[PDB]
Amino acid sequence: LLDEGWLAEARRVPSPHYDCRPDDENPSLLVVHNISLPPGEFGGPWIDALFTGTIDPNAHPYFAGIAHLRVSAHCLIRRDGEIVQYVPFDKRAWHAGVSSYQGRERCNDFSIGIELEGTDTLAYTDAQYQQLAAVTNALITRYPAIANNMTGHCNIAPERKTDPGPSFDWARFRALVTP
Repeated sequence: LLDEGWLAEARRVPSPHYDCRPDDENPSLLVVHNISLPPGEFGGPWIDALFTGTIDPNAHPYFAGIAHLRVSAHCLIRRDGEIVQYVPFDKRAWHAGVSSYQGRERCNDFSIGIELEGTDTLAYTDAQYQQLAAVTNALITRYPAIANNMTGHCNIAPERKTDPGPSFDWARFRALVTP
């Protein structure tokens, strides 16, 4: 629960993949993503590896093509609910790419990116909903603007991204937020 940009309860995997939010800006937007490495598979160390710039391109055919990436998110929430944090919330994680929200581009600058392990068409787990909510509630306490600004990657990069997809139950998530 927020200690110097770090979720107190999260497993910390500090990533070299971050820089500054221009103008010391407080984030105001929560972007929900999904991810699975390799695609459709859960449980590997590969998301940690990708988001820290250490992935083995030879470990899977799919990895060769993404080894060139320099990306990250603030948090990943695994299928069992485990929260792993890579980037302090005050800092700029590299998760949104080319994007626009309410006419403002470069969404990394002012957003917090949280990844749900999963896919567009498979239900996310009960733990995942409870934990995303706990994190979101923590964030809103620090950054009340986030209550008003919660979106999918597919919403700020339409026709580039589809996550977190139809499988993400906004109703369920909202019911758990700001209680």
